[PDB]
Amino acid sequence: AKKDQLTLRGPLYGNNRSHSKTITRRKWNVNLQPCKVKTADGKTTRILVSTRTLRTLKKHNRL
Amino acid sequence: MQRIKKGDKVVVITGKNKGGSGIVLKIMPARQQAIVEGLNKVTRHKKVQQEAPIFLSKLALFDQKAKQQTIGKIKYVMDPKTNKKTRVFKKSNNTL
RNA sequence: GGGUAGGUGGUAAGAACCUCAGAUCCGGAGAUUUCCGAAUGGAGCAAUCCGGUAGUUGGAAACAGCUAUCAUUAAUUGAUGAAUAAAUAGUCAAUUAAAGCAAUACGUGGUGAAGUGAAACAUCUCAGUAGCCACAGGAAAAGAAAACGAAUGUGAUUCCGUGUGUAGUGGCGAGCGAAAGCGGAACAGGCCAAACUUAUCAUUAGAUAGGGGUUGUAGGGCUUGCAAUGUGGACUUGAAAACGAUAGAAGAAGCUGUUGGAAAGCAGCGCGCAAAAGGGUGAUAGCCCCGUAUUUGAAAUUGUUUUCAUACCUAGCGAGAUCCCUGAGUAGCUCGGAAAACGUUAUUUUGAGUGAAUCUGCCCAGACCAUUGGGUAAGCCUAAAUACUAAUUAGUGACCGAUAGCGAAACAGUACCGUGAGGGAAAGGUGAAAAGAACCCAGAGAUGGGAGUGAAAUAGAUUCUGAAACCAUAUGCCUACAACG
RNA sequence: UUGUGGUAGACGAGCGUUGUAUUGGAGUUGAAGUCAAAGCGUGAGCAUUGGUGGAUCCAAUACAAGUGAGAAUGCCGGCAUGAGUAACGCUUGGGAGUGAGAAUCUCCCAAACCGAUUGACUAAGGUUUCCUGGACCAGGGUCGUCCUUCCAGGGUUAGUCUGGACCUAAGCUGAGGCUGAAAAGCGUAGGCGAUGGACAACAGGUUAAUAUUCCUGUACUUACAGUUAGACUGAUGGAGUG
RNA sequence: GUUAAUCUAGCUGUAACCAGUACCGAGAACGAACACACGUAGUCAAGGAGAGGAUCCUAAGGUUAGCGAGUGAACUAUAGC
RNA sequence: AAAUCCAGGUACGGGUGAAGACACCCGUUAGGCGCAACGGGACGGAAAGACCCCGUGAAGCUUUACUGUAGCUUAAUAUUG
Ligand SMILES: [Mg+2]
Ligand SMILES: [Mg+2]
Ligand SMILES: [Mg+2]
Ligand SMILES: [Mg+2]
Ligand SMILES: [Mg+2]
Ligand SMILES: [Mg+2]
Ligand SMILES: [Mg+2]
Ligand SMILES: [Mg+2]
Ligand SMILES: [Mg+2]
Repeated sequence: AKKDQLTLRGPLYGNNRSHSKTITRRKWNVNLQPCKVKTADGKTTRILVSTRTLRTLKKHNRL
Repeated sequence: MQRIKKGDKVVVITGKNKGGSGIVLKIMPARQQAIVEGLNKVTRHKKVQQEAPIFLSKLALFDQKAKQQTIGKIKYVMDPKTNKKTRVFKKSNNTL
């Protein structure tokens, strides 16, 4: 699954409304990056996490 | 109960036979038939005088305790104090 | 428990028995419940094959009987344990949940066409329709205002009518089409986070379990007093009662005559009614029967409601003051898109980026600013009205009546076609009752002709009626030199 | 008095059907439906009598509709015509018997094709078609006493054969895991998967039908204990062979 | 493993499970809508002449090609000339 | 058995005719009914003409026809010092 693991925010499906307004179905994929994390039992883990939650992790100092 | 039980006397109210008093032998309650001995003897041609069933509507019980051995209806409502359900004639009081 | 006197399911007579010490039958509750199948010991060509483990029995032992257990995954608990010393991954064990099916229906959510319309066509419509997929549920979803929106105003949601085919929106074409307001069905609003306080965690807590507190004419906490013992339910356990659902019991009243095969008709004289709804009975029955109206009744299981007690939750008016709290990668802003009636626009959502404030606040009243006015997001929960009926029961029809009506009145999704998905038919009626036509003649026999039963055998098993096309026979008339819709 | 041909097409008045409602009424002394007849109407249509048939039905006024058939290379069923025409899809002669009936069946004797086959053994398939007795609705391109059809009864017998209980190939599945809006896809360990590898039985006889299976005669194998003697065995792993 | 397990050779005794096994294997049982001239893996494969499984005739064995009987015109096919 | 078939008691010449006649007009010829044959005709039968044209019809294919797009490549921004 190309959704992240902390939350489950998945792709968003929309239209590729070009000039002259021809419609074409298209997908938006979340930005996934392999940044680490540290749990409160040790067990440092590597999880595919999206960037929006990466910022939240960065400010709550969960690394 | 049942208005007609095996054994009791019974007569015919309608049909080719009138006042054909006789005894009942078998009753098929599912299909509403009776087999009265001495009545409706059809000459079977087997490749014999076996009887022919008579529908329970035609049959009617036979009073035998009244001087006029006439024909009448039946009550069940009489449950005698020292007895179970019994048959008693409406236009009389004669058990069975 | 009911309930009587027969019964051993239909094509079904006979044979052999059970039964009126109360069987069969009907209703409630139970037990048994081979094998496959989510299939789950391991396999597998579905309904078969091959086992392990622990007991017990037999056996000298392989081995065979007879029992129970043996899948995976997630959570929790315990044990064990790596590269590496500790630790985690992993492995083993124990306990508790589901995995599937279907009511072709209804609900939500994801994804999502085309035919067609535009008299072509791409924007658009068909359409967020069908289909695929996940997920439940007895209903779901939604929901208690950062609202409507123009006012001395309404005061959660949902659903019906109207507003109206309006304001608007649309290659301003085809087309699309609200939100207010109003009349109605139904009506309930509750609870956390955080301030503060308590106990404990090498208390580095920034964590665990308590108290407390729930918001807008702003509220709550912090300091201090008064009044309270009570309604209230979105709700736990018991007891009692009522009304039902699941078998059933009683349940009035008629004879005579004629046609007649049989009268229940027709006719004469009666009769009963909280019953003249219906079905059968040799032809059309109020009184022959079975019921119906009515009156009734449950050991056992189950439903709705009510009452009494029973927990948990829940209660009110004031005084002090720069005290503290009032949901952060959040609301916004930008780039691409969409829900909303709106083809992107206030409002609402978001894949990418950036990013605030804290009651003198924040958002809102179709770009926007000021004034005025309304409401307090960024946390959760919620019965009712609403949608649907494959199912159980009672019943209805100016609905069909065997080329109809469900594809299917019968052993129909059968036979049959196809490798397979899948496609997919036709046909019923003797008579009131077999009294299913013993016997005789012909014939090998089916069968036929007499007989016989019966009202009728032109009702005969080819079985209600029995047209037409069609094929044969026959009285009567015409036709073999004649060109003929 | 003036008119009355007529498709497309406008307008008017009407017949019939099925059922519901109320009102009258006929019916086993024979209802509807069905045929037949030398009737009545301006038309759609409507009576009368008789045979058959064996229980429902007719008229008056409104009402409601699955409401009116000669055509759709219409659908379903039946029936003709073409026609007793083409066809009948590789082969004979007779004796005796049976039987009501024989070219067609049973037996016999020839005759004619096959013979790297129309013969004999089996795999794949098919699923009782096999054997005995009986029958002649239907099927058999004729007939039939007969059929591979139908009916009643019957037959398939393994330590060694084909396959499991042993093995693996292509490949299939696939715990954890990887990837993917969803379903699913990929794939490791394990597990399956013969067309192949490894494993011990020969000859003859018998029944209507079975046969390395049953029987007779002679054999081998793989396990299990108990026993005598000898010897220290030596795998879930390494190697050789296969 | 020795205070004997396990194997080897022999003797006595015991056991050897599950499905298939008929018949057809095609000018009539299979796939061709059929009792249709077509198709379908492998095996055995006699004698004379012959290089031979070719070719002609026969054997072991097996079949009567499930409509006949005539006539011997046109005409058609097939052979012969 | 079959395809066919508006009912049929289904002549020929000249002419006419929706323009080439079994039926019409005017002449001509011909007893009723089969059987074997052969094919001139009945614009014979089988096929809603394949050619052609028409439809604001379909599909396949092409391209420097239009509009878009899977891919490939380039820059800003996040991942990120
Ligand atoms: Mg404004
Ligand atoms: Mg002919
Ligand atoms: Mg001929
Ligand atoms: Mg011929
Ligand atoms: Mg062949
Ligand atoms: Mg072969
Ligand atoms: Mg040879
Ligand atoms: Mg040869
Ligand atoms: Mg033609």
